[PDB]
Amino acid sequence: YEHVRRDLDPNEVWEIVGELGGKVYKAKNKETGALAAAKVIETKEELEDYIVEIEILATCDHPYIVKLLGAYYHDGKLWIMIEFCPGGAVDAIMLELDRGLTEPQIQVVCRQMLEALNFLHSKRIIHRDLKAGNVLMTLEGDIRLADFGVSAKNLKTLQKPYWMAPEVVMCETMKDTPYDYKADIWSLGITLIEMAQIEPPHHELNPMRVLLKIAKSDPPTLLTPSKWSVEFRDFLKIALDKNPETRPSAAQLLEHPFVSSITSNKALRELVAEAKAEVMEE
Ligand SMILES: Cc1nc(Nc2ncc(C(=O)Nc3c(C)cccc3Cl)s2)cc(N2CCN(CCO)CC2)n1
Ligand SMILES: [Ca+2]
Repeated sequence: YEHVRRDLDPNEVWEIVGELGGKVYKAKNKETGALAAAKVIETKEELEDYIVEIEILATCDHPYIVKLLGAYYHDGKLWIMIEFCPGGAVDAIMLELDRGLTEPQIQVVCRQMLEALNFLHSKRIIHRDLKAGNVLMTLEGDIRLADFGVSAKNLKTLQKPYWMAPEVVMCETMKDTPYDYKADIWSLGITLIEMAQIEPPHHELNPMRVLLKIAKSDPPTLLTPSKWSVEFRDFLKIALDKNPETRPSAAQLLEHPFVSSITSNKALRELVAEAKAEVMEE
């Protein structure tokens, strides 16, 4: 049975039961009871973007990656059903609690993010859009990497020399292994800083000026380094290496002392508990 289901009717198994919010609908599974975040997109030429996105998710069965629960194309509308992550995105949590994550909370996220990235890169899949907004939480206090839109669009492009300039050679070399997957390692680093300080580095600047600033400036560091362990700072130092040639893998970073001793998700379970209690304040 293929990954996009033509034969079955989505309404048979799934029923919409609210909104989250182009749109994002909450959907109940009538057989199992399981909850899902649903997307019912009407398009019918470039829905192959979504099909490749679905085939990425289906291949990436991992604890720390969002689960594909089902994909159906049924008279004009494409249904993508993804496991419901009741904690929401980490950036939303920071907004609700009006603060950044603590270090033990960041250590868990980092550790679990590295396990997911080590897995994705094993499959020659690159996320290419890591940020706190794409790290979703469960109530047990585990992450789920979400939103493989950018990953899929990039993959579709790749799916479908004596005179070449050096800059062009470098940008076709950065498109293949073992350089392409290093982009996620840099983005992890920035995501960690975002979790420490709520906003990412260069947030004062507008997006056009930001690209130059990332190109021209030295790697970002933590604003108030006294608040953080030398292990966190050292982790950032090596992860935010501007040269992708010397920038370490996820596999290598899993052995760094900032994450190697992490054995419990407790700090994150607490975070999600605090955030959910905060939502109840009214
Ligand atoms: C926006 C949102 N999503 C939540 N969970 C998700 N699980 C999985 C998601 C996902 O895979 N989405 C997705 C899809 C489906 C397609 C393409 C691309 C993407 Cl990114 S989204 C929870 C949530 N909550 C409401 C608000 N808070 C409670 C009261 O305040 C917290 C809970 N809100
Ligand atoms: Ca924001």
